[PDB]
Amino acid sequence: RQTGRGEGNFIIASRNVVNVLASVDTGISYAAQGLATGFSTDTTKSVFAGVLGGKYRVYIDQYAKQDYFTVGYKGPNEMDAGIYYAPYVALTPLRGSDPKNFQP
Amino acid sequence: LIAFDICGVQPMNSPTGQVFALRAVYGKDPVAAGAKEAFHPMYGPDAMFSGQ
Amino acid sequence: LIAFDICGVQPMNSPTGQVFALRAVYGKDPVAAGAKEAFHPMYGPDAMFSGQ
Amino acid sequence: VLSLFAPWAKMDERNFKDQEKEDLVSITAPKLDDGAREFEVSSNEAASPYNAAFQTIFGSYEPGMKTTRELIDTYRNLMNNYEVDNAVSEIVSDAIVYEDDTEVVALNLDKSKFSPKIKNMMLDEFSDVLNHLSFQRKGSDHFRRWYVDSRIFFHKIIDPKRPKEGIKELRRLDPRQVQYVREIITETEAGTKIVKGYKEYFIYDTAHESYACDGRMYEAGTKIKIPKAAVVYAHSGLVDCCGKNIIGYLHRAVKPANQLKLLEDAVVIYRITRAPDRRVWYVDTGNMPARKAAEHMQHVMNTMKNRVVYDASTGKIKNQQHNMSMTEDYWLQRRDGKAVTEVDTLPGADNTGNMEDIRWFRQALYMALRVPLSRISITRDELTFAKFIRELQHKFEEVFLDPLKTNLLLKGIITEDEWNDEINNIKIEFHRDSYFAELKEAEILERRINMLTMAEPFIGKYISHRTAMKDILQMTDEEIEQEAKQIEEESK
Amino acid sequence: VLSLFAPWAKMDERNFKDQEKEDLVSITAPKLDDGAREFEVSSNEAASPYNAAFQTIFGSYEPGMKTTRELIDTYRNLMNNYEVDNAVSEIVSDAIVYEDDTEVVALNLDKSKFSPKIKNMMLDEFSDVLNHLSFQRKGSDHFRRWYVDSRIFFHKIIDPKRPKEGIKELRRLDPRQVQYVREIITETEAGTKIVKGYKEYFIYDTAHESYACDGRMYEAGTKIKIPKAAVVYAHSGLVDCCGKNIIGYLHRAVKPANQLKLLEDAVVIYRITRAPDRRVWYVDTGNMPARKAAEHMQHVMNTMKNRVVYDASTGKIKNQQHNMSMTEDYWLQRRDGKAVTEVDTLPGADNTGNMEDIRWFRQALYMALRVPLSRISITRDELTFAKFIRELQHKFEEVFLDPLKTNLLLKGIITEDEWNDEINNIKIEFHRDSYFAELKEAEILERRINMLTMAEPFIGKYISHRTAMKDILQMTDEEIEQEAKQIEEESK
Repeated sequence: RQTGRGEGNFIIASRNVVNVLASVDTGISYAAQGLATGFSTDTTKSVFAGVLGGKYRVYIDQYAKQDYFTVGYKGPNEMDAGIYYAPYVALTPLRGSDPKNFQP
Repeated sequence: LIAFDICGVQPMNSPTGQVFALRAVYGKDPVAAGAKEAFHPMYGPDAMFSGQ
Repeated sequence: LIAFDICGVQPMNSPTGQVFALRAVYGKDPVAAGAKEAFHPMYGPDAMFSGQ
Repeated sequence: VLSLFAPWAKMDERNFKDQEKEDLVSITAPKLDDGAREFEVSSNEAASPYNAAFQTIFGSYEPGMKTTRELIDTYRNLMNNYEVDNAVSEIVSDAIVYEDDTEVVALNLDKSKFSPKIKNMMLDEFSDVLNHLSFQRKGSDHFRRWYVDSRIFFHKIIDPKRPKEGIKELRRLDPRQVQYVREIITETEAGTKIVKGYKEYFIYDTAHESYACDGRMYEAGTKIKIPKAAVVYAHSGLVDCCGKNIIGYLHRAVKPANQLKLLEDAVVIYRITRAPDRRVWYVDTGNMPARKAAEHMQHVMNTMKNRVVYDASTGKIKNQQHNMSMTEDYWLQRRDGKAVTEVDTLPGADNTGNMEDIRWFRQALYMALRVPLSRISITRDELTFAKFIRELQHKFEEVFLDPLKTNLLLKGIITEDEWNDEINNIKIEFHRDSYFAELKEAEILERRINMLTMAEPFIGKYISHRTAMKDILQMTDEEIEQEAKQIEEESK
Repeated sequence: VLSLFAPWAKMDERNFKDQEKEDLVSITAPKLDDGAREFEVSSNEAASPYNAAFQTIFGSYEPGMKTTRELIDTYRNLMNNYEVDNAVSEIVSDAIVYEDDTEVVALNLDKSKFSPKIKNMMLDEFSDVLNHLSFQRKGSDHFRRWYVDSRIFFHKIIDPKRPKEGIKELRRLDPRQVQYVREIITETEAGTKIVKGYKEYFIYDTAHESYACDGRMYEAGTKIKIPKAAVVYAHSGLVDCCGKNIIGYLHRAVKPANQLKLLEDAVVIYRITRAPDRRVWYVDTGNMPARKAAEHMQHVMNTMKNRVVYDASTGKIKNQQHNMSMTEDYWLQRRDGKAVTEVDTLPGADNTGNMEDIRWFRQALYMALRVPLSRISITRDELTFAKFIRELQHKFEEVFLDPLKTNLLLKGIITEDEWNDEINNIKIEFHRDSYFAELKEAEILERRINMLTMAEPFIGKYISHRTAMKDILQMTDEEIEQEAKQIEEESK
């Protein structure tokens, strides 16, 4: 409703939220829970935990200060983003030395 | 990292770039207090405007 | 937009159309206060009309 | 992760598992020279089928197709341009030759086969594949597009509830609506060389959001991941200086095609501008504020303007009557003795050419289109061109061999292992124009006959009859004996 | 829509339904190769009758068909220009061939037949198909229109009360008034991948209320929906850089055709202007109010103006005496001791060219018009050209397959299944220029004889007679036996 372009399609959240998502039956069912298997919880390997119901891309915010989640929308285009980053210059190395003492 | 998984980029070829945007606006003068957007996603369309 | 199949359309090849309805009636007089419709779903049949 | 494509997902996963059981490891290489774009994933990410959605999103910020679209759009226009188009036409014409009461490309199973029953089935299947593609009617169009675009893709259809029988006709996928990608499913102690099966799947897209002349109102929205096995495709072994950018055959023409166009238009503009008479009238309108000065100018120009028009529908002069003056006599006046009022005549698009540059460039361009210099007997140039045509055919052909494998495999006619053992060589032969083939053979024979004739005086003295038959007439031993058998019977 | 098309709707609705019955699913892109303009639609459960039509009619009608009109207008304008007219004529002449008392397009039913007499029925219908075009007298014109316009459409007539005997003569539709469309009749999860049946009907446009060179057009202004079965049509497999913007064979030459005539016209105007003499008199009219100042200028003009014009009706100078001046003696009464009143001449129509650049451009155009290089024996260029003509005939051919299957099906001669197995190939052949056809064979024979002649010294020594017949004379074995048997009979 707020953007007029599309519904939320990703979630970035505290690991704890993810632990819950991964341990609950997210499908339409009677009731259920168990050990977390649904999403990766291991920030060692990724950030991307998995896709919730095959609908939302779930990511882990490893620096959540309390415990929260953010849900948002990103369209197929670059204009339909909400947030933009036009890098123009990035990670360009500098190499040389300072000959006065000739250190690198 | 997932820095751009959800971010538009369109990298610039100059510093300090610009973006344009367009709203469909009704009420004769597009620049006016009370001017309204024809396809506003939250506000409903005015059916009297084109009718009664 | 919502499909217009949520309602009838009957697009016309002319303005100003008309619709005719055939209301079965009873009580010996088609036009009278109190005259009744034979198959109006809100009401049961007049169980004693042809009877007592 | 669409279950709709499960039959092929199953094929890709089985292939992948077989790759997992292979020891082609300790490889630094991406394991590919020409093909799918390279990306890397962790093995834990890759383990989930939904990794495809994740990788698709990454790829979306390094679009891939945007570049291919620019290249193809360019190629499409080169094809559209005169003296480009025709080269393509000749190439297409030789690549796929049609004739009355004649065959079309066909599968020739004259090599080792698992079974004659399979052989019969494969030949019929090949025909069904051509029928699916409407090859007999459109084979040359598919080829043309492939040549120009560098590639062609098709979507396979499986029932899929009866996926042995419900094998249906291919849907051509237009390059720019699709990309081929490959992922590294591994990590190690700095520099993984672990078996990388890569899966090598496709992503579907489309977009008419950007400028179009007409006929374009659609957009994929989200992208779709398609199993490798679900797509029939072929592409030329033509790549860019980098990455995995696939290049079309007309890429060579990008420079000179436009240089020629550029020169041609410049010549035309030069010739047209300044062709008709052009002249400027000047009026001495000094010592006035400006708006007033103009009255003097108007008092002249409203009489001097040659208000006459040339009719290009009918070669006539509008407002000319009478037929034509012997002269155009004008009177111009000045308010002083100062030679300021005057009329200038202007150039003059002079016939400077020397129209040689455009010709040099045209010839260079034409050659660049991969055609004989003899075009605007049998020569090296023709033979070279024919080799080229065969090279095109033998890449294009994947368009038939791929669905052949798939359909037979689904039906339960062949196994994959059998496929790999038979091919090797199950070559499909293309029809070639019998006219030219006859000319070539006849010329070869003429030369062989002349050599034989000249050798004759010592055919029973220094060299033998057999010698001449095998060396000059280039006959095999079997050919010689069999030919003799027939001769001996005819002599009776 | 209209009950008028009820028998067609019956045919179209059934075809649609039968196509839907096949689960050609899991297909991303709509299964469309070429032709019709698709309009994506969606539906609730299965279909949204007339809801989709509102959206489709307005959505496609408004932003469209302008291009179509322009292309047709362009093609006609192109056709009307010098040498285009000829190029078209040559194509039409070569494409539609008939001669005194010879063959015409014919349905070659040499393949398996139902019992087998269906061929007689089909051949009789074929004759009527031609009669319904009056092809035997108008075939050249129908073809020309198709070729030039890139497309042609005809309305089919049904009784309709006793439809079996109802097919009548065809009704051609106006160019630029036909929109061929498809609907994507489906929507689902993440974008429809559901069988794409489309219906594939036409929209009949009306009221081309615009203008053309020297005229105006008129029509109704209605939009009529039709299923497909109702119309006989064909179009070239030619599309521009975008979408399904269908173009003609004439499209490729539009550019150069116009720049060529523009260059010729530029030469013409160059030569015309300045042709007569031209010179301006400058007059010093200073120290006077305009009222009087004008007298000096008016006086010189009134008495010394060259009032003589050329008689282009009769080669003479209009009513002049004496017959011709030896010199034109002019003079001026100078107001002061200053060269301020004088004549200043202008350059004439000098023979600047070198009007040769135009030769390159015309050469390029001739070729661009899709004609043999040699037009202003046997050659690769001719063979190529003939193949082109043959393909044009194949594309055009549908005009005789469509009404043929239509009445065979309407009448009860053939079933749909039978049609589908017969074709495959029931190709309608055509006559080829008899002079050149015989010449080609003659040239072939001469070459074959020369080879036999050279081969002769060894036809009983190294090469058998049967072999020579097979390789030198390119004979089949049946052909060889027939020739031997006829010889044996003649020998007795």
